[PDB]
Amino acid sequence: MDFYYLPGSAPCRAVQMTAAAVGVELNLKLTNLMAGEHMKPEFLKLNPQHCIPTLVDEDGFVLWESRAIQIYLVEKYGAHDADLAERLYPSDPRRRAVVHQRLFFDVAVLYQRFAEYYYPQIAGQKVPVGDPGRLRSMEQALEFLNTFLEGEQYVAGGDDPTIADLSILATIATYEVAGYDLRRYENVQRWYERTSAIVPGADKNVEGAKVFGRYFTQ
Amino acid sequence: MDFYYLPGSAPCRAVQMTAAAVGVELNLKLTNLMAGEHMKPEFLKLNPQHCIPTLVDEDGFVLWESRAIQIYLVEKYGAHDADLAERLYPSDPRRRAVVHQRLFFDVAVLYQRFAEYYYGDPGRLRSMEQALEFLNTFLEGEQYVAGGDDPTIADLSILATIATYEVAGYDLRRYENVQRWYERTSAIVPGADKNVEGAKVFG
Ligand SMILES: CCCCCCSC[C@H](NC(=O)CC[C@H]([NH3+])C(=O)O)C(=O)NCC(=O)O
Ligand SMILES: CCCCCCSC[C@H](NC(=O)CC[C@H]([NH3+])C(=O)O)C(=O)NCC(=O)O
Repeated sequence: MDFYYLPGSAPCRAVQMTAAAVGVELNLKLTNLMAGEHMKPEFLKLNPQHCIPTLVDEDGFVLWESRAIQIYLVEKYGAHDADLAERLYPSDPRRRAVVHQRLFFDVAVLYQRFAEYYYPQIAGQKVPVGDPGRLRSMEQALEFLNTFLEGEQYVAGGDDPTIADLSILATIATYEVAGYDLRRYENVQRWYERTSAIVPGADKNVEGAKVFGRYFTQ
Repeated sequence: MDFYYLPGSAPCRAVQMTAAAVGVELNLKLTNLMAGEHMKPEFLKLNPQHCIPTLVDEDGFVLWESRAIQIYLVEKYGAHDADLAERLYPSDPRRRAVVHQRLFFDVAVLYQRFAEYYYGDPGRLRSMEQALEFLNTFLEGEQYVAGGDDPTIADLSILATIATYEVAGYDLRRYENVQRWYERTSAIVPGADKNVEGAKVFG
């Protein structure tokens, strides 16, 4: 299964952790966005949205959006080990719904506000300062996460990490390398250390996040 | 089941079409954001993220994010009509993955870039038009946004978003597949008339 990616990319790292959890080996295909490798006609024919991660499965089925890939990996490549799939992606509609809400929270709030705050600083114009409104908004996202984690081990509840933990762990590791002091959010920091110590593929998350630190050397 | 909403709100409209599709009646709880009703302690106790739509089911289960609500409605209520549930939310992992990708596309790209442009910047406009072009491309040779022979919850979500584009004054006929899908899907999806009317009257 071909996996078009960059290690620095949070959503790519979420997929790497999930593939590790379900015992899927990914054929890693570095996709240099700066070089426009995602804009090559062969890539566009696979994925007209020209984005990473992109997964191409054994039949040539092409999928993108990291969290859609996470669910697909569990349902198709994990579900044989029923207990494992249930831990990663509980099927009770209430439990499933909380996992989904946290995944959407990660894409549209937690990672979205990270991008809105930092991307203008580290790319394009490279604005020399962060917008204070964008900072407050981002801090509000961290505050939401901190609240979700109050009296809970994991982001969507459960006795074990779910795919929501894996997605948010990719995101939070990116906050860390950006230089955000997560110790401001005690539950987030506690969860971050614990989940980093136990999840499959945490090595890919840690090393890839360090790579993304290349945007933050100044 | 209690539905905390505003009539003009896209994600609210998406949930309303989905409830209609599964034959669920919603107890409407108008939640005025400009009036700060989402920041009242009663609401914050239900939903610390203080956002609408929020659903409270009979058993006291609280849920937010429209697209999570959509899935919940199908899984819990749609499942009483097996063929219906499979039309709205196909179970095959590949088919479901496309539905999921389209739902995430809607929140993070299509609606996101709409919000960035309308809530006029040349760069923000370009980014928004790129999202419309993506949807236009997805719809080349497909009746529905995630494929399939019938509308899925991804169609319903994107219908709510696209109705907001229309009322904001964007010329959707620039994206032929988008306009074609929008007019046709609006004609056949139960409650989709109310979607456009709600967008037009309150958006
Ligand atoms: C500013 C520093 C660099 C940040 C890199 C961000 S990750 C690369 C980016 N991918 C995404 O943002 C995918 C997000 C998507 N929501 C997911 O989870 O898969 C991309 O392919 N972008 C190219 C494109 O979409 O055209
Ligand atoms: C005239 C209607 C136009 C304005 C409607 C905007 S939708 C209201 C907004 N809700 C959301 O953006 C929820 C988005 C979420 N992605 C979903 O799909 O449910 C909100 O509760 N915002 C308040 C908050 O989050 O604090």
